[PDB]
Amino acid sequence: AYARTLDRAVEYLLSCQKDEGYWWGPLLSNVTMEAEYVLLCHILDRVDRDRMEKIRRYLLHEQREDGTWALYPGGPPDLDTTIEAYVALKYIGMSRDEEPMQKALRFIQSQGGIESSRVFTRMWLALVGEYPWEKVPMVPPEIMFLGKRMPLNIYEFGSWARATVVALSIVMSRQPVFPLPERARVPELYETDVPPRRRGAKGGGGWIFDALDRALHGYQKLSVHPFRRAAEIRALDWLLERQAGDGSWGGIQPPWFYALIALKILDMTQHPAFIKGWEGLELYGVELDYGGWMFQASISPVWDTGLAVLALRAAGLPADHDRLVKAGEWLLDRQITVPGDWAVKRPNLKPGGFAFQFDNVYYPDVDDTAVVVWALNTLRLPDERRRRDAMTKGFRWIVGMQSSNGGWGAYDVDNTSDLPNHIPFCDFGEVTDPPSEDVTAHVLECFGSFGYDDAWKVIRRAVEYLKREQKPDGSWFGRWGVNYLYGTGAVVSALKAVGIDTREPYIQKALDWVEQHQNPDGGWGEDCRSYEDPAYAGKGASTPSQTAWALMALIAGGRAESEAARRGVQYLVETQRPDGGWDEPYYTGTGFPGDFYLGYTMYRHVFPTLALGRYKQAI
Amino acid sequence: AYARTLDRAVEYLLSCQKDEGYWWGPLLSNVTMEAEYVLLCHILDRVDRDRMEKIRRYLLHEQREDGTWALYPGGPPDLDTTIEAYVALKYIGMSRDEEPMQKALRFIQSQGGIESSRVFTRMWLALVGEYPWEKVPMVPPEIMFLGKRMPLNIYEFGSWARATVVALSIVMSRQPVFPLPERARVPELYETDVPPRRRGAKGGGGWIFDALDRALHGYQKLSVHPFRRAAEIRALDWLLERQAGDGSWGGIQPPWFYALIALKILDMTQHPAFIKGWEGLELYGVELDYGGWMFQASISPVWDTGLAVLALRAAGLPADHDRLVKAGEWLLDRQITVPGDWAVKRPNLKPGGFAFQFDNVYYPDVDDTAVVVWALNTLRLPDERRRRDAMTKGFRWIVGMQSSNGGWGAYDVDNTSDLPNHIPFCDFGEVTDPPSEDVTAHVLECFGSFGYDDAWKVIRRAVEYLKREQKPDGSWFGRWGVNYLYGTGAVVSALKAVGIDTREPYIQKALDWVEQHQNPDGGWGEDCRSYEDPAYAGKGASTPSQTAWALMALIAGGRAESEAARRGVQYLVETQRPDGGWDEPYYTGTGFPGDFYLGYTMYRHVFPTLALGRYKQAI
Ligand SMILES: C=CCN(C[C@H]1C[C@@H]1COc1ccc(C(=O)c2ccc(Br)cc2)cc1)C1CC1
Ligand SMILES: C=CCN(C[C@H]1C[C@@H]1COc1ccc(C(=O)c2ccc(Br)cc2)cc1)C1CC1
Ligand SMILES: CCCCCCCCOCCOCCOCCOCCO
Ligand SMILES: CCCCCCCCOCCOCCOCCOCCO
Repeated sequence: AYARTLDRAVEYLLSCQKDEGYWWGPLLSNVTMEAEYVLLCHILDRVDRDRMEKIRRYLLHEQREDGTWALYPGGPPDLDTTIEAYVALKYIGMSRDEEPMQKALRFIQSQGGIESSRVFTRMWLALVGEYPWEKVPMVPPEIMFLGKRMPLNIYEFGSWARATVVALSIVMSRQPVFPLPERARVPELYETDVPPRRRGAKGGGGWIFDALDRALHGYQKLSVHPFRRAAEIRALDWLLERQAGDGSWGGIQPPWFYALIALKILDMTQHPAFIKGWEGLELYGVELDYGGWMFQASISPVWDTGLAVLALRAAGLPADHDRLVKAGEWLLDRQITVPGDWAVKRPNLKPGGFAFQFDNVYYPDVDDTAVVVWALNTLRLPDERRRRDAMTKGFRWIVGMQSSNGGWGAYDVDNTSDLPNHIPFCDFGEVTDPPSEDVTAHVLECFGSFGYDDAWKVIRRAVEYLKREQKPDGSWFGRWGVNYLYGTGAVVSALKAVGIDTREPYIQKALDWVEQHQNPDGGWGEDCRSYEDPAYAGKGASTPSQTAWALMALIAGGRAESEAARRGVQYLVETQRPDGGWDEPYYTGTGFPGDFYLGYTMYRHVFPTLALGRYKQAI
Repeated sequence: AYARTLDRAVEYLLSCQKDEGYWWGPLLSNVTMEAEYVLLCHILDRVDRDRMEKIRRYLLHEQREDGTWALYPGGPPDLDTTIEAYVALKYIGMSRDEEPMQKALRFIQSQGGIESSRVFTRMWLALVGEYPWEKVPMVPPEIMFLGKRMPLNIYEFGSWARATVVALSIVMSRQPVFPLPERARVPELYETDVPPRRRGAKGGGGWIFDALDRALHGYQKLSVHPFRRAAEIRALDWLLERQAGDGSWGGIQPPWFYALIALKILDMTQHPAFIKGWEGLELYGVELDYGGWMFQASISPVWDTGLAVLALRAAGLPADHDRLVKAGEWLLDRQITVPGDWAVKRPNLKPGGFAFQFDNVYYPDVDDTAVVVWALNTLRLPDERRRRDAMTKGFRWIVGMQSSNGGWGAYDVDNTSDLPNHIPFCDFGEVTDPPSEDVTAHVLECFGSFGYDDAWKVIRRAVEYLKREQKPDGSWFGRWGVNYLYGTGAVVSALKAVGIDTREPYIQKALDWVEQHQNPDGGWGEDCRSYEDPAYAGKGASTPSQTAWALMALIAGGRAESEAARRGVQYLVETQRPDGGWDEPYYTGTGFPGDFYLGYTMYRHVFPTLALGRYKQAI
């Protein structure tokens, strides 16, 4: 039955593999990436008419009937995302009259206008002079002076926020303005009667910070700020030191863009770092067949390769398959062997983790490291020495990264300060990197592949963490994947792997929860709205990936020979395309709960294959 | 008569011009460049068999009958240069037996062996483990803490020395050792009875520094050096900030190589600065027609283009010659507009100088700036706006650079501290950048082209400087060119240009001195020995360049219609080749008096053309 499904899925995956031996699906987000790029180009005075065109096609193509843009496909209109697209288009050439611009304008106005947008949006506009800098939360270069153990020092922030802060402190220090031509001025963004509904700091704003901001904005106005020249250089140097190999910073869009703007402010356009930073951009861009062009928020080569391998193995291919070896070798060359920012909390920990993108040595993450090390543990490579060695280095690094509560974060250890969540500036997504259930799960499943069971203290401290986090309905939150189906699947699968008993109550309470959300069509689906409204937990159109996740939770919990189980397998079998792949018009990936969503192009092919491979194992 | 000579010279130069519109002759030095490169490759574990080959042919080809190598062609054997070439060859494959190895070895031993070599040589060997680090003058990272105005702070050193110091402080801080394979160990460098004759600090060693060093080497042996981590990062950052656009550092061999070694020490081989730094090297290499390969100590594109233009103009071509325009435009795009290290002494001075090499924004020099601004002042470019503007910016930058004594230095203002000349480490070439007669001359000649005569206070302060520097026999030292003929020619030519009276006594006392050295063959020549032994001042085989220099001094001083004058013109007319150029088997360029000499490939063609162009003007 499914065998033909599985067989076609395999050969399909194998066809996507690149020559070098890795997999790499494009990462999907939203138009703010491309829109901000257009503005970045204006700032850097490097506008390519041809590119602007491909960018306009993409922007329009993404706009919906109502004239808005959302974070995820089929999501509510987003003000920020729409404002930035509006300005972007207007700059490229669209007149405020044209149908598309008209519809957008309405929605923006009906929302309170520009005054209701997140800090970033108002800041970008501030950069081109369409909004007063005085009204933008201030972040001073001086933050660079705070010591390792002090409130708000830059190591209290999550890796992704950190670099962005450092880069912006230089920008906000000089508060530069790169004027748009009259043709693109967007005053109309203010023309609204609706009361401005401003978003506040992620965790509530204490009058202290509010005060501190006003203070900083006044200090900004002074004629002489002592030790600021130093403060700036401290930031610039912090940047120059960490620049990624591909010319980016952290391998993510934000800091990268701001870092380039910072170097531009400092007349360093003829510096190696800026040049490399600029041309490195092209690697993230993507030519769309319909004439458009998009920019990836980040890239997932290592991640894709890691899961690809685990899926093809669980699916059947030999641990020494010559095609899976191309991958295994490639992964060994990726391992990071130098201290990253994580070392600030673990100076005696030996390097050995892996990153998400291609070349990002200073920021490996526990998730990639766990999946990559685990994947390697399922292969038989020519040089058994390097495989044995690589796994051990990574394995040890993972252990040494375990946080206090017994779970694992992504990039740091105990990055749990609650302090930064109240600053005015921080009103978008996560700003700290605390332990999460999904990462912790992947780690346990990784250790489980080696054997290490509930006997080892590390495993127990973690399982304790998971048990305490389990939700009332027996489900588990999904931090980096949408959502409860993603988390529950991860945990149950992991717990099964570390020896724990699948018969326990909490495991059953979970398994039941999964069967209880199986859509009519046999599959499972969870809409990104489940982060905003609990009524959507486990609800949503069925997707290949999410179906596969709920399916793994069941297979793992013993209910592989169930109705719900066989039903779900049927779904994947029927919905499969002729080439062997699957389709998935919805996002199943999470960047920041309720704020930033991602589309993992490979998920739709890899997880169904993995789930089917594990089902075939159950018989 | 000469018209045919000049006509041929012109078409020849015009044929050497590159497409972009600039001239660029290879810069010649000595085998330490290539020899050190071989070792650099060993350190960085990046050895290319094919390249080592081309390097061996070059090394051998340069060795002389006696089996030694010199700084300049036809110079005495040099111990340092010979020791490094010896080790280099041995590493590439030569056995200590072979003829070349045998002769070299002897000369080395008859000199006291490895213990008589300069610091650098013993350091390089120290780097590969063929010499104890303990015996190498120590330079600590901590030097990074000294403030702007303090003894031995890094801004008291000359630009070329500064970067080298910073880079090495990181190296010497870790004192790394990259072992050579047994096959290449060079113990035989010690096997000598001759007493080791060690070279001391450029200006004499006070027992203080001698003690201080011993102190540092002791402090080096301790188990904990507080704030050293910080000292290092201060150096690393200092470097990262200043890296040149081509990936070099200063556009010179030394710091560039050491900076790469430093980054290697700090596990930063995957960092952008290193990559760019490594691949930028190829631009300086040169394929030799006989199968060899040499590395340029530095490159002179701007410099060559600058003189090339001035010569072709003084020769006759129109100020709007479409070919000289390609050059004029090219030169405008080179002007530096950002603060360099010079700004540390002139914060309110607006950028506008030019550099020697292609892309080196942080280190413009008064010499290039003067010759380039002057050369532009002799052209008629399409955009008379940018020409007018550029000249102004450069002009002003020159003025603001003028030192205290009224003369100009190369890279800095009043870089005259006598302190650094006594440190143990500093036993090779110049370490400070004080004002010099030749640069000062070129500056005055520049201003002169505009008009600014002896009326202007600036000019006078300088002329006073020159008058006070003139030597007893009426000659002027040659800092960046060999030698008294170089300086005297410069000065007298300049003085003539700033209105001064050529009839004055000191001018005549100079003019006579010139005539008094005209070799029998009608030309002039000065051997590089004139820096070591005063018996050679104005003495040496005749060369096209030096002949043209003495010839300019005469033409400038009114004695254009003289015997010596017409005699010299004859020389150039005859010695000229059929293609139009000239030959010059001798070095007429100076890096560091008595320590480092250079061969300016274009000098032989450009100066004779310029001299003949100015002679044609005298009639
Ligand atoms: C499934 C695997 C999970 N791994 C992949 C992770 C790397 C992907 C998240 O990547 C991004 C990309 C862009 C942003 C921002 O826009 C942003 C917006 C605002 C600020 Br302030 C900063 C950045 C954010 C994150 C991680 C656990 C290891
Ligand atoms: C005629 C024009 C005059 N200009 C040409 C200048 C650029 C040429 C000198 O360039 C070099 C090249 C190599 C070295 C060292 O090897 C060195 C050895 C030991 C140490 Br310590 C440091 C460097 C040094 C200098 C200057 C006045 C503007
Ligand atoms: C530059 C001094 C070399 C000593 C520093 C190496 C050890 C520092 O521990 C790591 C601290 O966390 C920051 C890491 O990001 C690395 C880039 O900085 C460059 C290498 O020092
Ligand atoms: C990064 C703070 C901005 C202050 C820089 C203004 C320039 C101050 O003059 C310092 C002169 O030293 C030469 C430095 O240029 C090299 C790169 O440093 C980066 C920005 O100047």
